Amino acid sequence: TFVSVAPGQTARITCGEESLGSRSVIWYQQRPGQAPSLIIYNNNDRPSGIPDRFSGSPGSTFGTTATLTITSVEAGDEADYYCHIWDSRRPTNWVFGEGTTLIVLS
Amino acid sequence: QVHLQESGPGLVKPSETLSLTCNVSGTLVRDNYWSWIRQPLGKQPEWIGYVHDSGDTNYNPSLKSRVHLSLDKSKNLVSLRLTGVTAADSAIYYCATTKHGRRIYGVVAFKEWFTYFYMDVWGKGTSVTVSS
Amino acid sequence: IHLENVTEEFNMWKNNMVEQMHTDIISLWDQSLKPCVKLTPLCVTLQCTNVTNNIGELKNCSFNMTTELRDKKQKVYSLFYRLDVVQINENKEYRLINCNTSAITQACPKVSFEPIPIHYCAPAGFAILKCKDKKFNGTGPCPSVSTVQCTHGIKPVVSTQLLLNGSLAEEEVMIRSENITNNAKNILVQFNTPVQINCTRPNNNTRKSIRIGPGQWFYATGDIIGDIRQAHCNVSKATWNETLGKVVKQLRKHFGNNTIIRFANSSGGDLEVTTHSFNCGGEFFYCNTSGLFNSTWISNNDSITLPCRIKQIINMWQRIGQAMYAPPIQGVIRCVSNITGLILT
Amino acid sequence: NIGELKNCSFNMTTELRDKKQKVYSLFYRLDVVQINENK
Ligand SMILES: *[C@@H]1O[C@H](CO)[C@@H](O[C@@H]2O[C@H](CO)[C@@H](O[C@@H]3O[C@H](CO[C@H]4O[C@H](CO)[C@@H](O)[C@H](O)[C@@H]4O)[C@@H](O)[C@H](O[C@H]4O[C@H](CO)[C@@H](O)[C@H](O)[C@@H]4O[C@H]4O[C@H](CO)[C@@H](O)[C@H](O)[C@@H]4O)[C@@H]3O)[C@H](O)[C@H]2NC(C)=O)[C@H](O)[C@H]1NC(C)=O
Ligand SMILES: *[C@@H]1O[C@H](CO)[C@@H](O[C@@H]2O[C@H](CO)[C@@H](O[C@@H]3O[C@H](CO[C@H]4O[C@H](CO)[C@@H](O)[C@H](O)[C@@H]4O)[C@@H](O)[C@H](O[C@H]4O[C@H](CO)[C@@H](O)[C@H](O)[C@@H]4O)[C@@H]3O)[C@H](O)[C@H]2NC(C)=O)[C@H](O)[C@H]1NC(C)=O
Ligand SMILES: *[C@@H]1O[C@H](CO)[C@@H](O[C@@H]2O[C@H](CO)[C@@H](O[C@@H]3O[C@H](CO)[C@@H](O)[C@H](O[C@H]4O[C@H](CO)[C@@H](O)[C@H](O)[C@@H]4O)[C@@H]3O)[C@H](O)[C@H]2NC(C)=O)[C@H](O)[C@H]1NC(C)=O
Ligand SMILES: *[C@@H]1O[C@H](CO)[C@@H](O[C@@H]2O[C@H](CO)[C@@H](O[C@@H]3O[C@H](CO)[C@@H](O)[C@H](O)[C@@H]3O)[C@H](O)[C@H]2NC(C)=O)[C@H](O)[C@H]1NC(C)=O
Ligand SMILES: CC(=O)N[C@@H]1[C@@H](O)[C@H](O[C@@H]2O[C@H](CO)[C@@H](O)[C@H](O)[C@H]2NC(C)=O)[C@@H](CO)O[C@H]1O
Ligand SMILES: *[C@@H]1O[C@H](CO)[C@@H](O[C@@H]2O[C@H](CO)[C@@H](O)[C@H](O)[C@H]2NC(C)=O)[C@H](O)[C@H]1NC(C)=O
Ligand SMILES: CC(=O)N[C@@H]1[C@@H](O)[C@H](O)[C@@H](CO)O[C@H]1O
Ligand SMILES: CC(=O)N[C@@H]1[C@@H](O)[C@H](O)[C@@H](CO)O[C@H]1O
Ligand SMILES: CC(=O)N[C@@H]1[C@@H](O)[C@H](O)[C@@H](CO)O[C@H]1O
Ligand SMILES: CC(=O)N[C@@H]1[C@@H](O)[C@H](O)[C@@H](CO)O[C@H]1O
Ligand SMILES: *[C@@H]1O[C@H](CO)[C@@H](O)[C@H](O)[C@H]1NC(C)=O
Ligand SMILES: *[C@@H]1O[C@H](CO)[C@@H](O)[C@H](O)[C@H]1NC(C)=O
Ligand SMILES: *[C@@H]1O[C@H](CO)[C@@H](O)[C@H](O)[C@H]1NC(C)=O
Ligand SMILES: *[C@@H]1O[C@H](CO)[C@@H](O)[C@H](O)[C@H]1NC(C)=O
Repeated sequence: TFVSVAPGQTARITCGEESLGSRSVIWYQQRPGQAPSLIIYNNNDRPSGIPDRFSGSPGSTFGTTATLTITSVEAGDEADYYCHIWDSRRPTNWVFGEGTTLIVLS
Repeated sequence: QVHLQESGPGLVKPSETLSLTCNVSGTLVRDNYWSWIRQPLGKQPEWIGYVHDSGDTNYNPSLKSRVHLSLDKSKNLVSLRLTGVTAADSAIYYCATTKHGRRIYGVVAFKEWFTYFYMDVWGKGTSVTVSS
Repeated sequence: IHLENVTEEFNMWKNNMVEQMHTDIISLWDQSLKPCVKLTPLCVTLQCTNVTNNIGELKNCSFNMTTELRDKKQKVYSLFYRLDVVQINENKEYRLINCNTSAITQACPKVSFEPIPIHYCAPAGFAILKCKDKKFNGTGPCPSVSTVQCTHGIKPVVSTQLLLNGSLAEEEVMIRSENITNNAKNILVQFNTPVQINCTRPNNNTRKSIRIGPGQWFYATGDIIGDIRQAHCNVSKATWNETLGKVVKQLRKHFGNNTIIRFANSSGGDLEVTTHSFNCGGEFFYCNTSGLFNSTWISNNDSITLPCRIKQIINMWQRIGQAMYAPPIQGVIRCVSNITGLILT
Repeated sequence: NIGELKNCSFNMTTELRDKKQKVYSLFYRLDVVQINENK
């Protein structure tokens, strides 16, 4: 699972199964050889140091999977994007969902 | 800036107990919530568990009987002890600082909310295999 | 017609107009269910588990149901409130909680039970006398009398502990009883101000119909969209405390000016007698109400949240053998009522 | 000893359509007819 993005294009990254209840999605980007690094928590909260180009889908929906939009993708954003999901109607996930490799075509 | 330094032998025997240490610097290990995560090659990361204080710890249910976590405030180290190691436990092990938030979906008074976790500070990880 | 210089003796405890209202409401209630599909075909053994959520108010049950053809079967599953289901095999095996006692009839989904106000009118040869005495206590001589052919419109509201859609007292909270001093009798309290109560069923539900026979349909809960939350009611807190203060000032008239009055919660027993209940949005709510009666009044914005339970099989008139089944209501229910009075003992 | 009452048993329904019970009771011979001309 990967998305091929030319530099400057927007990545469309999905993760996990459909929501049943209120959801909190936490996204991390793992550059090769690195520990995963947090980009988004609580669906659309970006920690200081994270660019506004990273925007997550709301947790208010149901029947939807997590979606991450990365605009203006740069070569430095090449990474594996993984999500961890909390859902009020599902048991705690002790593992990450399968991610998407963001490949920058530079 | 907090520096998380994972360390161990990089190789443990099968049917053996593995012990890894995260040297925490720039913060007190007792004030933060700590967690361990591992990432087998080719896989997405798995949580191992988290540790802090006052009984507020938890474990991955598949490892709950095998993993024991501890924080030693006098050394400022995070300890990870995993017993019964086998080939399936080969992974990069990571030390991270975990933050806890809350999400409310209902009445609150009826406990219609949950806490959620995210990891802000990551170490570099220690690659540990299991081999004769 | 105001009747100049006319007085008369009234007794609300011997008022046969009440007796008719009771008798007639029941008769129409029953008449309305006569053309509806029976659910006695659902007295089957059900295999059942919990409805998926993170960590059980609702049951996820399944069974072998009939179809439009008598020689065919279908697998049917649906969501149930646990209060309508009993475990028998001490998945586990369950049966509907009323199969050992009653026939269950599904109410037709097209028929409203909204308490639309009606007026009662006297037949020729009769007249209704009425009081204009704002201080009348429901008994004895009434100093100011007038007459009508018809009463004001009265909403046939069905409730237990609280009265949610009646009239308010003209001036002061009125407390009436057959005796007050007799502990075997009820005390009815009529507020002179409304209290706002906001009740909800905060679950977006879906419904599906099952063809179980030739034009015979059963309405089953499908699933729940979004979060699963408990039903509840919100009572203005400030209003409630002010309201009780007024009630206490008036109660003391019969107990002593410096007598301490305490409000305690209900006694044990069935939900129909221990909780507050009402029918709104088509659902039958049972509310804990203890948060409303938890204080002591001694001489010299916020809200109270009350959890509520919901049931679908209702023994509406406290009779045995005639149970009504409330079909699921889709979407989300919001109800706002006027607390107009209380029944206390 | 050496016929007015008979002990008849049968497969009866119960409150649930999925359950059956074995029931027996006494009957007077005048209300019962033999079909297989226990019988
Ligand atoms: C009886 O009275 C009680 C008390 O008022 C009342 O309970 C309240 O019910 C409402 C029902 O919606 C609960 O509302 C939720 O509250 C959480 C927490 O509030 C935050 O935001 C407010 C905004 O002013 C702050 O003041 C507060 O401090 C908190 O910061 C909200 O987060 C909820 O909204 C989100 O989640 C919903 C879940 O489905 C989504 O549908 C909704 O769109 C929101 O999610 C989206 O936007 C978020 C914005 O940041 C974003 O973070 C999300 O990821 C997502 O994008 C919602 O407002 C309220 O907390 C209850 N309060 C208590 C104490 O119980 C009863 O309902 C009432 N009963 C009756 C019958 O009236
Ligand atoms: C105490 O007294 C109060 C006040 O009279 C009662 O509260 C009202 O109860 C009625 C009956 O349930 C409520 O009306 C319901 O509104 C639902 C939503 O309507 C929306 O859209 C209309 C469009 O014009 C708006 O006008 C309205 O404001 C809403 O925006 C309807 O869906 C209900 O039924 C209708 O739709 C269903 C759909 O399947 C049909 O099956 C029905 O036949 C019908 O067509 C219904 O109309 C009203 O909103 C309540 N008001 C308040 C303030 O709650 C209390 O219920 C009563 N207390 C008790 C316990 O009964
Ligand atoms: C799905 O369900 C599981 C199980 O119900 C749920 O996980 C549970 O979350 C609660 C917290 O919401 C955990 O409770 C903790 O228990 C420890 C033991 O002593 C406490 O110390 C913790 O205290 C924290 O919260 C307090 C709140 O006032 C704070 O005051 C305090 O400082 C701490 O912050 C806390 O009570 C419970 O152990 C877990 N259980 C499991 C098995 O995980 C999970 O979160 C649910 N997920 C979703 C999405 O609904
Ligand atoms: C318990 O509740 C669930 C719904 O909340 C009831 O329906 C079951 O829902 C699951 C998930 O939608 C269905 O699983 C399906 O499996 C197929 C297999 O290929 C898959 O393709 C679908 O995407 C989906 O995952 C399940 O079949 C469905 N069950 C039935 C009978 O339709 C469940 O039945 C309830 N249980 C009871 C005992 O009531
Ligand atoms: C207005 C009226 O008739 N009230 C009745 C009360 O008088 C009656 O009072 C009871 O009278 C008994 C006579 O021996 C007393 O022993 C008893 O304690 C007393 N109880 C009370 C509450 O006053 C009561 C109960 O029988 O019924 C009222 O209707
Ligand atoms: C029940 O719901 C109604 C409708 O939202 C509440 O009335 C509103 O209360 C707010 C409080 O500031 C006012 O600003 C609104 O104008 C009110 N709406 C209307 C139409 O008047 C009502 O207070 C709720 N009752 C309870 C007990 O919560
Ligand atoms: C629709 C349904 O549940 N049918 C079951 C059937 O699958 C099961 O095999 C049998 C006993 O084994 O009991 C029936 O009720
Ligand atoms: C289907 C059902 O609930 N049957 C009840 C039984 O559960 C209860 O135990 C008994 C008295 O306790 O009365 C029966 O009618
Ligand atoms: C309307 C009214 O006040 N009625 C009676 C009053 O006639 C009676 O005298 C008193 C007790 O003596 O109890 C009141 O309820
Ligand atoms: C209660 C009763 O009569 N049950 C019988 C059963 O004993 C018999 O074995 C079966 C056919 O063999 O037919 C059933 O009706
Ligand atoms: C209300 O909730 C409390 C919680 O302990 C319970 O004890 C009480 O009996 C409930 N009241 C009713 C009427 O069920
Ligand atoms: C309700 O009554 C109990 C009885 O002890 C009391 O402890 C509780 O605090 C009361 N509720 C409130 C909101 O005070
Ligand atoms: C329930 O969910 C459906 C999904 O399409 C939506 O259309 C409907 O309006 C929802 N109802 C409420 C009350 O939110
Ligand atoms: C309460 O009574 C007042 C009297 O005018 C009425 O206007 C109001 O709508 C009523 N509210 C409810 C919820 O019935």
